[PDB]
Amino acid sequence: AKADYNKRKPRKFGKGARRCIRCGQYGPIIRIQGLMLCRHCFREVAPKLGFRKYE
Amino acid sequence: AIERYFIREAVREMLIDEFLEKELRRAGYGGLDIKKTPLGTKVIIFAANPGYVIGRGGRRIRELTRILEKQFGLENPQIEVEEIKNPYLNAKVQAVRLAQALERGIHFRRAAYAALRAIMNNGARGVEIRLSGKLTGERAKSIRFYQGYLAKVGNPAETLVSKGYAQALLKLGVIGVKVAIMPPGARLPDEIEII
Amino acid sequence: KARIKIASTNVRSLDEVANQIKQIAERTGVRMSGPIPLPTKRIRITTRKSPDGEGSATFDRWELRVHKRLIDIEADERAMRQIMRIRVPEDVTIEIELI
Amino acid sequence: AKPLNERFFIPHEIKVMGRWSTEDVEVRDPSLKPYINLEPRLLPHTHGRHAKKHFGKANVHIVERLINKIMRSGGSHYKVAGHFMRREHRSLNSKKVKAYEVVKEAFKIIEQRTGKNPIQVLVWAIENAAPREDTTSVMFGGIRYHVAVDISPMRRLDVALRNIALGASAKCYRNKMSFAEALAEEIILAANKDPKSYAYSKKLEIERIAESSR
Amino acid sequence: PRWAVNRPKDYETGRDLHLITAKLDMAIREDIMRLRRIRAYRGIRHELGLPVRGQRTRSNFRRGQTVG
Amino acid sequence: ATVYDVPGDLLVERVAQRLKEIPEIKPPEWAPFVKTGRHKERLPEQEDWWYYRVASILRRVYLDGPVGIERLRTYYGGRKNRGHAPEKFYKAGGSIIRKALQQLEAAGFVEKVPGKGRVITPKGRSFLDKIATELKKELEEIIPELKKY
Amino acid sequence: MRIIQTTGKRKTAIARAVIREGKGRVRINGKPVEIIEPEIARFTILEPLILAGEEIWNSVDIDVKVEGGGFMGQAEAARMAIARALVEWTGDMSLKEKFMKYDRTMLVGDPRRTEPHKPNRSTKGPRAKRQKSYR
Amino acid sequence: GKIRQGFIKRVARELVNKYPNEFTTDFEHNKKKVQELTNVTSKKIRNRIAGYVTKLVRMKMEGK
RNA sequence: AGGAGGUGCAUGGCCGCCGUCAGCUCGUACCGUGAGGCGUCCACUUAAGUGUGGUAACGAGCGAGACCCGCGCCCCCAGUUGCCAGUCCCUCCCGCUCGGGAGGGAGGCACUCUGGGGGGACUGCCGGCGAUAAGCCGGAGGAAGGGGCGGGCGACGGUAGGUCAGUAUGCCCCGAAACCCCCGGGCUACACGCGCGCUACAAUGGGCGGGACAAUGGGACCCGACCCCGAAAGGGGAAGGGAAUCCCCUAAACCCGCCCUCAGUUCGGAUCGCGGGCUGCAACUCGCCCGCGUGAAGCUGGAAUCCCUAGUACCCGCGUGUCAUCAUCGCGC
Ligand SMILES: [Zn+2]
Repeated sequence: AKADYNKRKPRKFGKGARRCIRCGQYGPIIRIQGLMLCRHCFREVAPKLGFRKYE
Repeated sequence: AIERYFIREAVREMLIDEFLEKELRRAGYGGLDIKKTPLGTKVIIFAANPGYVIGRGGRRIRELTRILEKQFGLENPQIEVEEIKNPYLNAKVQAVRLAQALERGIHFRRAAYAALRAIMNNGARGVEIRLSGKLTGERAKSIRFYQGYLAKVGNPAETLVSKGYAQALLKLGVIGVKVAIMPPGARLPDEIEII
Repeated sequence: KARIKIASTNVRSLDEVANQIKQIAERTGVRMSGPIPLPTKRIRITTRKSPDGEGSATFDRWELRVHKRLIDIEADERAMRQIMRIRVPEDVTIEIELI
Repeated sequence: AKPLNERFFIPHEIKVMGRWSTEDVEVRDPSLKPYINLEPRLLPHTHGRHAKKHFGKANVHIVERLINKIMRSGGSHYKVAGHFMRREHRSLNSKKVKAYEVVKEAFKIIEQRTGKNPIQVLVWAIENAAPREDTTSVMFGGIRYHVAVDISPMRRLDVALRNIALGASAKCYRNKMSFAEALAEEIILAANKDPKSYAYSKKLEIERIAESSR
Repeated sequence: PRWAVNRPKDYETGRDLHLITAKLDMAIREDIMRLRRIRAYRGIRHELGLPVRGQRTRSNFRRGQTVG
Repeated sequence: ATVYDVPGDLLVERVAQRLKEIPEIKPPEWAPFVKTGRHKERLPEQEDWWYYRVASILRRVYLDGPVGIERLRTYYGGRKNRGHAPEKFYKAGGSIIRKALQQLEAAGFVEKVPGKGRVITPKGRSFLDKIATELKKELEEIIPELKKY
Repeated sequence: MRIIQTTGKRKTAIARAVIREGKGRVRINGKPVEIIEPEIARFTILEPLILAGEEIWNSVDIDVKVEGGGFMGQAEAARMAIARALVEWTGDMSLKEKFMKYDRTMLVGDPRRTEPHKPNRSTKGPRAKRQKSYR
Repeated sequence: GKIRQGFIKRVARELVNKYPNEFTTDFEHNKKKVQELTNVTSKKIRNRIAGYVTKLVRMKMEGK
């Protein structure tokens, strides 16, 4: 019965150092401008964030 | 850079909107507006039921102020609540209300027709309501009820038409509700009149 | 002299602030440099549409445009007092520098 | 190597490459005469601008057409002289300066060897390498039939130029002979009607097949 | 220069030596034999004839003929 | 005349030939055993490539001055053969450029501008311009069109 | 003195030309046109002057500054700028007609620009695509 | 294909019926009059309406 | 509670395909006992159910078009962090300076450029065809002639197509285990078959020295000029830059001079040996870089098969996404 265990070691780099602020996923995190969002979540919140589709 | 500030503000606002949408579902949440003041910030919440938002004695509103200050990093926030400009034109509010009715237990066809006729009567160019899920059996289906004039493809469709989506959780699964409303006074590029 | 850097998302609010500054300088009686439009910043992010890997790969190019204007105004008590009294809408960020 | 007066050649008259004039060049084929452009032109480089217009190649100088035909690899989906010539990273594809230099050196070699105008020799080679008849399939009833057909001057010129370029590529492929020397030899042989020329051999083969079909 | 020789640091002597022909083959064979004798992973790979520098063997390095 | 009035390669080779008389310009002790960049495959085949490189660096300082070691390195770099990997651009070495610039400064042709790089002294400008004038005078007979320049 | 400025654009290359009375000195980026390499680019730059004539060439001075593009785009832009400057300086409608008949692009710019790339092997080009497998 | 749009045709016909003497065979004048008389906000649509108005005026003149 | 445990044959959302295909429906009337039919058919035309005319149909809705972003030409406004053509001052160099060139200053915005608002192109006019209509072909003028060019926007429905392993979610299941954390290993194995590519089988070249010309984007535990130390990798100090101010950033293909001269070679660069570095807590499984050394198939490819119509294809490099380090990859230039 120790609380020293069941805790996650701090990590300053790697896939486990970044999680989506909406999901917690460890995969395709977008850090282009500090967004820290999944490629799935960005597709959903781009209109809310103000991004549009001029091209 | 300078765009980092815009990105951070947009992300914070989107997080605030999502959390408020989750928390105040029964209050007919219709959005929020955030204004910056030299002493802090003011958040105005659009709601059709201020009673639930403020609560009895303001416990909910003080808790919301505390959580907005502490978890969202907003500095000195003050919260105000005010009415929806048009609940029958706000697509998100209508979708949430239809999902709540489905959860309550009204028949899907009756509830959809009631919402359609209410929105039609309260003034609109066109309405479309799509219900998708395990309706009438274990095999999923999608049913659409439409009235009036609506646009689906193009810039006028993306701009004028207001869309909303809701999820109704029954005892058998989730049902998706999509509501698209064309507000009155919207003029298509085709519509040209002689002076 | 004072340098005003105004950056926003919508050119209409940018132009409203710029016109406010131009009218305020015209009534104020100072030598003001015209609004210099700096190059627009276009943040472009290309993302895969599908959440899975099946099917033909398709991408969408989300874009966010930030417009910037620069104004130079000669220093004056009532001038830059009225300048600090600008309405400064929400979607516009304004920076003041003294040189 | 090259003389300085040639490395820094400065033309003063409107003539092909600043060295040769087309005033005395004569085309005695009425079919190909209107489609061989010999207007006074100094630099044979129009940067395209003729593919958009139908029949637009009739206003392009013959030297530029030869340069464009030379600017290639030699063979990708067909075999010339029984071999593929797939040169990917070491081809003249999209190297107009290299094609221009090769054509200029070939013209100089042709002039030195013949004593006549290199453009005149090229015109003679094109005339002697342009086929006059071909064969094609026509579907009448419910089945096809191979019949002999005439060839438009446009296609005649195109085939002649392509055959000359292919013959030059084959002669220069994997031998001590250079591309310019191979092109000059091919042009001279085609002008002199010698069967060793790839263009003339192909013209004879096509005409014989058309005669057999008709 | 000391950085242009064949053996910039000899295993035994520690001097900078340049070897040609029979000496070079003998030195390379001795290094491989030392790896095999100490039973290193590189020695195992040298013995088996498989690539030694951590390459992927699923789709390439196919020396044998088709089977099945 | 001026450096702008003559072709680059002829002027570079003439300046390299002239530079052999300057005692300051001396090849380093490691010159015979080094390559002129990581992207290069074989040693130089001139046995006097040091003077050519010094002349090229001097002309570059004359033209694009002030210039620095890193910018000269990215100028002198080039494409590399990476085996099965696709070709890629790489920068050149720094020791050769630094030694050449130091030798030029010792000879008095260039001088350091702090925080900006190295510029050409009036002596170096005259040294380049005299050779350029001689080259243009030689070229005038072959190309009469250069007389008006 | 009478100084006339003209501009030429080809692809991403922009050339600004200044023409004035002189002794036939034409310089591109401070370098005499006679020592311009390669020969194809030198001919591209020199064609309008040859068309204009020896006397007009020798009784005028042109200075051209070109930025952007490649060695051929810069040559085309310089050629267009020089042609426009010559026409404006001479005011010769016959010369303008000769230029138009010889090459329309000398007086009228080239609208052609690179087409943006599209997915399915974007790095290769707008229309180039990955090879199909079918099995 | 350059097929005139139905609403363009309808607007042009209504304009030519309501103001018969305000439109001539001159495209520039017709375009100016169309811009002044109707609330079209797109230059391309205004030009198309003006062109069809000019065509209809020419047909009315020659007697179709 | 928790579950990246089963179920995508229970679902929501999103995505691929039919398909940017031209289709999918409604009000009333009319036909047929009825399922259904008409309109939505016929002739011509269009990329289009896009239009003209006839008609037991008359009128509509969603699609298409319209619409939105960018490119090419011109005009007005604006002149800094952007630009330097004319005028003035200073310094330096050349053929000794008649003349020419370079840099720094004041100064200007004239040109380029940046970003706001407008103009222009609409089958507008001429000839012909079609029927005089819809429309089509050619030509004049024009920066741009016929959807101006390239994109975004994917209809009613289906495909029990893929996704519960991105989030949400019903049932079932584990529930002290299938839940949570840590050390080590594996996803990187290797007789073989296959798909996408990179490198080449050389002279339309290989090596050496020299000479030129870009754009898109990114930069705070970050990009880093500049100086010094090293043969290279790399190491030490450090100006400026939250960016039209500083940096990544003096690309390659291309051109000139020399060597090689048709050869498994001065082609080709896998495969190994020794040594030197970078990142990281850790580099053997299982990272990347440089120096010397060795130098395997490969000398043009059967049947078969893929992409592309204008700045397109081919060839040549660069930026960014992933990233402490790693790009033969995706997206762009
Ligand atoms: Zn997420």
